[PDB]
Amino acid sequence: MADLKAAEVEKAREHFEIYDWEGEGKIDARDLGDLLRSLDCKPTLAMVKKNGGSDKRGEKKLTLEEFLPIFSQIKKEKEVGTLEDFMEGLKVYDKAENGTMLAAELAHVLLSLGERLTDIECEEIMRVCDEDDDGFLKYEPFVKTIIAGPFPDEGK
Amino acid sequence: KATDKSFQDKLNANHLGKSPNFVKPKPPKPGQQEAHFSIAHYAGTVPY
Amino acid sequence: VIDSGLVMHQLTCNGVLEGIRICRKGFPNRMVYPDFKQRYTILAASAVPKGFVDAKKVTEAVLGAIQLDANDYRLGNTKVFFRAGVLGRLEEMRDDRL
Repeated sequence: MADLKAAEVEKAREHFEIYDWEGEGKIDARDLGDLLRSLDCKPTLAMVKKNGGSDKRGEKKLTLEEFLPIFSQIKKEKEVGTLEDFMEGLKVYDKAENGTMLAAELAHVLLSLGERLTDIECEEIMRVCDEDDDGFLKYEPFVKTIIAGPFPDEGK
Repeated sequence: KATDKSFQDKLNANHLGKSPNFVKPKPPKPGQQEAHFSIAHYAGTVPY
Repeated sequence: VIDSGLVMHQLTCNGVLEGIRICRKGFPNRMVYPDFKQRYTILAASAVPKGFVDAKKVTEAVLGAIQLDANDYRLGNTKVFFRAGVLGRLEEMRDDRL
């Protein structure tokens, strides 16, 4: 059976309190998304709504009695993603054995299908990452900076 | 894994709940705080 | 107002009967093979995995993951070609399926 240890309940309580915005002690079923995320477990909105979560604001208000029985349920799912699936995945772009990826063709994949990102979030990607003269990005530094997160060594 | 909270629901579900001196709690869910039961005397009644 | 005397001259004369006879199988949707291969890829997590996979050959299982009919698309080299109907709604469906 699973429950939550010392640093797991302290972590959950800290973040719980951090989310109290009205000044009562409630959290929202919409806020659950970025809250579980803040706990450093990585869901889909599908994974969130599976344990009572909402599109809109202010539908159901969750307590600590509900929050901890979310996280204990969430500590079970195994498939979160690796690096290597994504290697093989993003090799499929190729046409000539380059491992490269033009920014234009790369914007369309971020927008079109899924949970999705915006025009705006794409303008953010094309702030940060290594183009060149023709305009290739490169899959190996790209995926690695995604998994590295905001600040590997450099960061802006 | 019997963290105090887990015990509340057991004590309501398994053969109390309907007995005339056991009263039902003030809802935890969409609420705030804690978990409990409620019981009765002649002089008054008790939040547990 | 539509007139049949006029329309009878005009639909003969605009290259229309002949211009369905080919352009019937002709493709009204046309985009690019790299994006479309890469936007689809893991739909076939049963069929396409394991290190590295061909430039061309990967596309069939990544199209045909959600079945998709072999009449109503066509392989091309840089540009990819589709029909009307079959593509778009099965393409919406790729949000719910991805």
